[PDB]
Amino acid sequence: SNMWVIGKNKAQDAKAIMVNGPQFGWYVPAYTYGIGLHGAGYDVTGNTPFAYPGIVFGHNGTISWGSTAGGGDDVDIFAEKLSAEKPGYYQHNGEWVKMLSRKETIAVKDGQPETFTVWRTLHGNVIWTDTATQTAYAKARAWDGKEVASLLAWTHQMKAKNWPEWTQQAAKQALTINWYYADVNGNIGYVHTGAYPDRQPGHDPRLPVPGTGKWDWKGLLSFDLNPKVYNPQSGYIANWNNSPQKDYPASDSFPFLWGGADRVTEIDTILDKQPRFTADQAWDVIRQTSRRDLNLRLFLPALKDATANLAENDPRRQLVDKLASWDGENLVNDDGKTYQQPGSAILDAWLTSMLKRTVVAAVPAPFGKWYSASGYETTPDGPTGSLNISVGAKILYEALQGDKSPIPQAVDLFGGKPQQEVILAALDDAWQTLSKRYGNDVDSWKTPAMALTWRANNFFGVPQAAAKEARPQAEYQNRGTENDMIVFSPTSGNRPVLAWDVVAPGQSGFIAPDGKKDKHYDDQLKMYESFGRKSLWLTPQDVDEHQESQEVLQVQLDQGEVKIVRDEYGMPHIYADDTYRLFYGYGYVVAQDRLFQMEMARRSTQGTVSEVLGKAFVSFDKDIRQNYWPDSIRAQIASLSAEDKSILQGYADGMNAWIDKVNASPDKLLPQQFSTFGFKPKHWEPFDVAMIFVGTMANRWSDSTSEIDNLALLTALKDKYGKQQGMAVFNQLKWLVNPSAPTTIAARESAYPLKFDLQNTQTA
Ligand SMILES: [Ca+2]
Repeated sequence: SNMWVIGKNKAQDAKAIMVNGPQFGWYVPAYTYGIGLHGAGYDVTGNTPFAYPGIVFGHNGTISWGSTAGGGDDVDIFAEKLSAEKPGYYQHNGEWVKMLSRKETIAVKDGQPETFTVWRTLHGNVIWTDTATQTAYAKARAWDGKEVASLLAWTHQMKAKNWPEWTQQAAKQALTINWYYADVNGNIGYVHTGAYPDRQPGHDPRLPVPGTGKWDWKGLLSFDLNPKVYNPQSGYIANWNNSPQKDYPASDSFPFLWGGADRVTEIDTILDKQPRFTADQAWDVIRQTSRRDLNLRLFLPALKDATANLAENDPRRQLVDKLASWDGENLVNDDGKTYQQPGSAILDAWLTSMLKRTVVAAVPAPFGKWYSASGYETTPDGPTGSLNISVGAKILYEALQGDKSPIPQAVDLFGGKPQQEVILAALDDAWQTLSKRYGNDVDSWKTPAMALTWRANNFFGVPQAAAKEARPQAEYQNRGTENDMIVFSPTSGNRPVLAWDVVAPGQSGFIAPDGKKDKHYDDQLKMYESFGRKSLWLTPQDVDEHQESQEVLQVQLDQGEVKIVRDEYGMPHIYADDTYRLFYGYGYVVAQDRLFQMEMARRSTQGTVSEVLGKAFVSFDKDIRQNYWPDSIRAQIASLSAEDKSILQGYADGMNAWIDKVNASPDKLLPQQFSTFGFKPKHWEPFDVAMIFVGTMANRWSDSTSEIDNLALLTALKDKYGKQQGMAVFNQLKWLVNPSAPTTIAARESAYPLKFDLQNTQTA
């Protein structure tokens, strides 16, 4: 997910420009949903994942906002001490506390039900039980009990009109998410939002902690500690899942690192090269970064050095010369199947061999395979997500920097041999594999282009469309699933704010019972591929001028009225006078456009897919039910103010108003996929609505930990290198902080004050 916010001092013909490209993968129907809300204090336009009541990507005429995943460490694992004689009890503060438990049965269409029990302790749900050590590992999220509040903070921030008002909602968003701000006066800002634990001294957040009491969190850190910047000296805020600020620690996941090698530098390079950007140039950064090879910039200096004494007759030299004449941009040939230059295939083969010889060799099996990927891994279907610098490559980059790197190399990744020797040896392996395939002349190689697929299964692996709806795209583009731009105070024109977005394949996922696709089923698919965009309307004049349909709806609760106006791309605009009615119109239009997708997202987020699709989804259903506690979500809803509750209730009731019309005349209104898969849509509740957010936002982007795997790795590293050196190798592969990491907030602005204790920890 990427973002670039350009302020007053860096914007040309405008006061501020915001460009967001969140990366969620490619699906049909679209991952995000375009929506306009007007009334009850709301006047907002934009698009949002899974049609959440809160619009994640948008603006309100005064401020614009967006987000990328935060990548912080908000999840810790508590190793609970089990009892030999007491089943279902654990030790906390000298006593034997009983575990909460709940029994679940997964109903299976044409199959056998599957029963199991989910366990929960004061730390969280139990994710794993090791009988040998009598340990139950419990997952503690700093945001547990704040799921519904995080959804409502995203909804209320839509009404903010300045920095203090917006940061007040940013403080109530408990998930690890980067939030961005821009306004009509040219002010830009950034907050790395979330609830983060206040840990005991010597708590290494990369490894599990005993859950007996001595290591329980002292509570949560204050919002004052969260990295934030307002109008940075640089005049821009750029992010591509990189570090928010100097000394700020990343998530404990072993593949996730923030080091000297970071893809955000690709955006920083473009933004620093010129002093001012127009709206069209800011948007063009998408085209540029989408085609950028991320490894050329990192390894070309070492490759030129290793082949400096070679003449042009040497094949290893011919490979580096081909890389040295390349601009790093990948373009597809007229055939639609191959790249114009072979550089990425050369870097892929070289990196794969380099990693086998360096990082993979140093790490004992079966942990070596964790650092073997080159970052180019793809199938004929194309990459399912973004392309990044791999974890192995990030560690290899530190070793290549050597002296320049702040990471102590506790083990020489080059195993005694000089690095030039290893670099030429990997180049020879790359030459051998690539010449066997394309012949001995590098100038004639037509290497395969990465393709893209708009998947008919959601990110969970569950159908959200018939398989036949999957669409191919010849060019893979390392860009957002959607891209949106907001331009504040443009010098040209009679509008104080301009916005655009692209929601492909289209605004609608509706396919009629006879197979007829809606007019807005795929009318944005070609616009996406060609880096085009469509206008986002906010004012009633713009909405009414570009309208295509207009209808009134009578809310079933109070016979009140809601006006729905759809634009030329099918994007609905809701007009209502109270909170309940507003969200009722929203849920109603979601049910008209994305019923089959939302119903499948509902079953995916609650683990009820097998009920309608069969035994294939049983392990998926079980794992979803094991990863949440329904009573906590229901308690969070039950304790909402009447205003916050009307948002969820209105939305659910609005969906039910359309579902009833659908079930009254299925032969004309039932989405075709309900007939293809053999079931009917049913009513939604505020629970269902909250669980779409929890299951697809909190669980997908804010629930990442690999502490148990980290412990297994550290245990093997101590076995190989000894207790002392093994821990120092762990600090070289999975460092807590790396000061050379490119950061969204400049070091000049501020740094993370919280320093961590290395000596004496839970691993002593
Ligand atoms: Ca952690």
